[PDB]
Amino acid sequence: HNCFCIQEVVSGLRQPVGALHSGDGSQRLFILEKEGYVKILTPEGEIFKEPYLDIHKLVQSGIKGGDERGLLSLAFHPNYKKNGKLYVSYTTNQERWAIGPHDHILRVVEYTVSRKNPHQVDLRTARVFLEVAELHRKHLGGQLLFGPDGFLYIILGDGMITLDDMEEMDGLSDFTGSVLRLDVDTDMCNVPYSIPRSNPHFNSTNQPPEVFAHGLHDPGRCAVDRHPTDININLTILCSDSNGKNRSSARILQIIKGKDYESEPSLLEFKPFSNGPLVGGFVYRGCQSERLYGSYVFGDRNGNFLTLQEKPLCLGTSGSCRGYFSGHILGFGEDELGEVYILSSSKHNGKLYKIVDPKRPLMPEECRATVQPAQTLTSECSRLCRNGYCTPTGKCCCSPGWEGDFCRTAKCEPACRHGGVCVRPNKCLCKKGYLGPQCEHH
Repeated sequence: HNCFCIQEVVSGLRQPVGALHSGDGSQRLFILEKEGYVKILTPEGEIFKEPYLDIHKLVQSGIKGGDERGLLSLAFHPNYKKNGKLYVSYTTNQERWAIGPHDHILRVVEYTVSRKNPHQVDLRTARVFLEVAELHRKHLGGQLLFGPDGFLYIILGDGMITLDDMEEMDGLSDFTGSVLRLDVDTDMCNVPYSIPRSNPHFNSTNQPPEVFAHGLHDPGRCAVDRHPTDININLTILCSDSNGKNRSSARILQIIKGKDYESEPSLLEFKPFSNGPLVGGFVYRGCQSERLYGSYVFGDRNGNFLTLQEKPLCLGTSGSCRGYFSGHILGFGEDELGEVYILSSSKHNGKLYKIVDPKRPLMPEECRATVQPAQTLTSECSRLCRNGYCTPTGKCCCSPGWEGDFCRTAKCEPACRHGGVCVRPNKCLCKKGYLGPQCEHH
């Protein structure tokens, strides 16, 4: 019969959680390691010695078992090629919040690539967007993505947070179990992000404006469809929810183009799975396989695959085109060419497997993309905007006590006198003979 093939691309990874591309012409594959590493895979086939991101000490990763505490997701800005903007979701043990009893906080942070190195990011550019208190080490979610509408979606799990401990607290979270929707493209320096005008709860200040839809418990890696087959819909995220009590179910969320949402869409739930919890899914929109195109592909820990109503995917080890892998499946991946990957470790050594349709060429003629080697940023907010941050749109925002177009001039709120010069915020250089923080005493 007609099966597919898993092909070993590279090995020796430290608990691979997922893989994605940057959407910038270069065909780099960014592999995320649970411990708080991001590693680059060149289209030639190397893993660059130096990691793209090493937020090592910041994250307390999961030791062994049913843990879920490492690095969670990564998303590149749709305009990354011009603004070098990352977004990362991870778990940190390092805060002094006066919340009381809690396990950790789930942080969502943006970053920027170093202007003097396209293959590594500078840790100074870190900007927290969100921090979410957590009580347990399961049902966390964390998956990040950008819709074809340009907004950032954060998919957050249950956290196993009961209604007890919800009220029994000077609150926390209330973003948990929801899909958030954020407009990152802001010109306003008052906030890290803007609320989409079409989000429900845009005004009504009694429900959170960031919450686009709720009802999620333990979501897997959710399948994200950017070309939904239903003309009416323009983005579809479909999640496998573990539900906890093995009552596994699929929840589907449909985003409609140019519609001002009255209230939240319903997380439409159905049960097409016969048994067992899945790691997650992906929608294949690649070039290498004609017949797979469009199929929502879901998989479990052991390596059993489905297609949406569930139709199994055999991986016939026929001839030399294998179908067996080592250990269990941990996450999934995507090419800049649309080709899909599976990641699995044994429990050092982590593997990366590409999916291949044996009925079609390995590297087919119409699938070729002429590679564009990655480049340093050239934007005006780059190499000019000093002292303060630099929005995804290019608007240079100033850290307190700086003003001007590029935060070049320094502010002095008590005002420097006697021919004094304001050099840094409230710092003040006086001409000989004058003393005091504003040169006020002679």
